[PDB]
Amino acid sequence: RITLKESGPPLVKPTQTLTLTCSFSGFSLSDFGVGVGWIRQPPGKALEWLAIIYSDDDKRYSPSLNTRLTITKDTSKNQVVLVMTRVSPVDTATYFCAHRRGPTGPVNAMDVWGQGITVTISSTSTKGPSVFPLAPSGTAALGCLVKDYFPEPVTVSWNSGALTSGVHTFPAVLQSSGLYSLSSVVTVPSSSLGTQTYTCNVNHKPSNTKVDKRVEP
Amino acid sequence: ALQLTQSPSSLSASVGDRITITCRASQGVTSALAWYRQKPGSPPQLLIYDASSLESGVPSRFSGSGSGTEFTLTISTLRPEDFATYYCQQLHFYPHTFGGGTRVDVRRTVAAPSVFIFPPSDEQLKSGTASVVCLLNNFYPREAKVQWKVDNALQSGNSQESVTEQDSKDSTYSLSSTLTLSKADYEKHKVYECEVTHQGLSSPVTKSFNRGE
Amino acid sequence: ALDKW
Repeated sequence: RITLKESGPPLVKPTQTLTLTCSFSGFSLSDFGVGVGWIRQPPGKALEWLAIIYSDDDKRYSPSLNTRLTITKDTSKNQVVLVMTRVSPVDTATYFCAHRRGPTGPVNAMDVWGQGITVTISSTSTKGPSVFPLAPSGTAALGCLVKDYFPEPVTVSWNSGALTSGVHTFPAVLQSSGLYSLSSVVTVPSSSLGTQTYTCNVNHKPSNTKVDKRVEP
Repeated sequence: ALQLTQSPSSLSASVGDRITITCRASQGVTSALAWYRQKPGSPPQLLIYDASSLESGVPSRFSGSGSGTEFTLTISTLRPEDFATYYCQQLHFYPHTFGGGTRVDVRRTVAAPSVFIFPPSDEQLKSGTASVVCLLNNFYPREAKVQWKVDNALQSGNSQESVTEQDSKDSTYSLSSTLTLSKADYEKHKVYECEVTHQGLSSPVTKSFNRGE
Repeated sequence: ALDKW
């Protein structure tokens, strides 16, 4: 049946242009009234309508982003392209392209969506993280601050995977510096503080950076 | 511009519950309203189109109704896979607006967060920056407020936070907030305070530490 | 602007 898939650069520089391509099958932009639209979603935010193009090259853009967007279609390749100019960190989001049925009611929706492509806007270069302790002093909490790395993702385990219960590895936040920062914590018996050892194992594959940080009071 | 308002923005429920959710439009959109369910990490999935038509392949428990400016999505009996975010979209006027979404999560008894504060490490201070973090562990509901204070001065614009997905086993959330200061500002002050507000707390709780002490 | 359909 119908399927769509977004492709393009996962990383883009502030000020630069973002070019995304929607390749589809199971239908064709020739068949009357058919549309292919673009919708974005900032991490944890709501869906935002961007633009849509139809079989007859008819076109519509979101008013607010109109002077920054350009949408085209190539019938020879069953692809729809979206070009967004002068991007900034706020454009960081997941971009989805979707299909809209043509006049056979059923036109009132976007029935099939692509998996979506994650795009991150940062002026940053690949960089390994610095790993700092979140020291503890009934239940006690302790952890590791995995700071200033790029790009996602990074992995964190405790005691080489032997420690899993009570672990909370938080979603990373993209700082204004363009570098990520994330924390991983684990809750344990205060009585265990003096005998058991706690070490977070950090791995940032992108930079081939591995760090083992032993944490204590 | 045409605004689409979804209510409630967040809602807690249990498996087997009957819930009804609404989407309001600032202007008449006839029957051009669609409903989507979105599970984390996955793209939105069409449930209802043309305001009341159940999309093929979509389970019978889902139903929609409305016209003009008022619309509703009802789930006769929610299932575990329904704990997600729902969005409505109107396709009558350009641009094709989406609502702000309704988050449906798993209900459990109110649980106050266990709070901990972490001073910056001496190792990090050499870098010229001091990160002090506050942890709110295993709480419910999700809404929580963290306020940072340094020598009783309310901090604003210099903190960031992130929250975990609701726990599969205990249905709680945890939150981490990081206050970032220059080393100079950190050595210049004494008390670092993390104040937490949450329904499970009769009164806000404050965890703190004195930089030298 | 009104939608196409």
